[PDB]
Amino acid sequence: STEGSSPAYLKEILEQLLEAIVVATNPSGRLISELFQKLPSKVQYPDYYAIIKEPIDLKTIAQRIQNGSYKSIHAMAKDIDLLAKNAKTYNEPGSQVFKDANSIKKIFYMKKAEIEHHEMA
Amino acid sequence: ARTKQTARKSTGGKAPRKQL
Repeated sequence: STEGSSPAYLKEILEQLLEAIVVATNPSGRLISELFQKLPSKVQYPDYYAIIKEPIDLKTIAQRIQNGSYKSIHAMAKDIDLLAKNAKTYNEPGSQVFKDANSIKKIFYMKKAEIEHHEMA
Repeated sequence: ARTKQTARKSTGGKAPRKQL
């Protein structure tokens, strides 16, 4: 259950964009998605939700993609940026978290473009 | 990803570049 624009466009991205960034890493060699590996429950660990302004991890994004919370990956992506935003908010600066998250949204679109070319030719 | 309890490596951080 995904629908939105094209069922694959979102579902496809579910596994494509979601995976690409979570498999993604930073110049150091480790996951840029590391800090966005898992988003608590938005209720279970409110501290995280208290600290953050717009929490949402790669997991929650895919979660919303199929949940019909996006209907368009551009929205997912916006959350992917928010994913990166929670990075600068939750973790500590001077740490890979900030440069990594920035890279995440970057990988995301790189994966978004190749994705479209893969769903055509 | 988890079929049971236990199995959890946190301790400190996790962000890249972290090495000792």
